[PDB]
Amino acid sequence: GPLEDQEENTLRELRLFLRDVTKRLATDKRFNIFSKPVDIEEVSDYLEVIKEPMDLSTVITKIDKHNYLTAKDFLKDIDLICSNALEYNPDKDPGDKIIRHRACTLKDTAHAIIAAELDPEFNKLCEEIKEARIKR
Ligand SMILES: Cc1cncc(-c2cnc(N[C@@H]3CCNC[C@H]3OCC3CCS(=O)(=O)CC3)c3[nH]c(=O)c(C)cc23)c1
Repeated sequence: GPLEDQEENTLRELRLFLRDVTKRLATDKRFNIFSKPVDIEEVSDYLEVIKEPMDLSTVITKIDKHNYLTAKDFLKDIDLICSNALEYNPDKDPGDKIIRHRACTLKDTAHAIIAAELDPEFNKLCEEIKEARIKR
């Protein structure tokens, strides 16, 4: 009915918005290491250290599978990408500092894009849609 139709429109443009944001992050060359899942040959112990891996391609997949009801849930997976890089790469060799700084840069960039371009009242409507669906 009308309620369900208005709900789907809201989420449709949320997905269009998040899909545009995720594309702007993957094409940024600084974040290329986060745009695809890791190759285990490069990091054979990665799945023993990182219990919940995440990347930008997987984020796109979850956008299309309708897994995100809010922009905050989208940012939780961006934050997961960053905290995983901080957990797997310790503050030691010079290469470690590079990827750790790129991870925090990726996290700050994504939060700043959402904060500048997402209407707060559109966002609150998404938050209300999610809470209604979780408890119904
Ligand atoms: C081309 C490629 C494909 N798949 C995985 C790697 C890789 C390889 N090594 C890692 N950690 C090591 C652990 C020991 N200290 C050096 C770190 O690599 C630093 C290097 C900096 C330049 S980079 O292009 O960002 C790849 C990481 C990684 N640490 C990671 O958190 C990730 C996501 C990847 C990674 C590279």
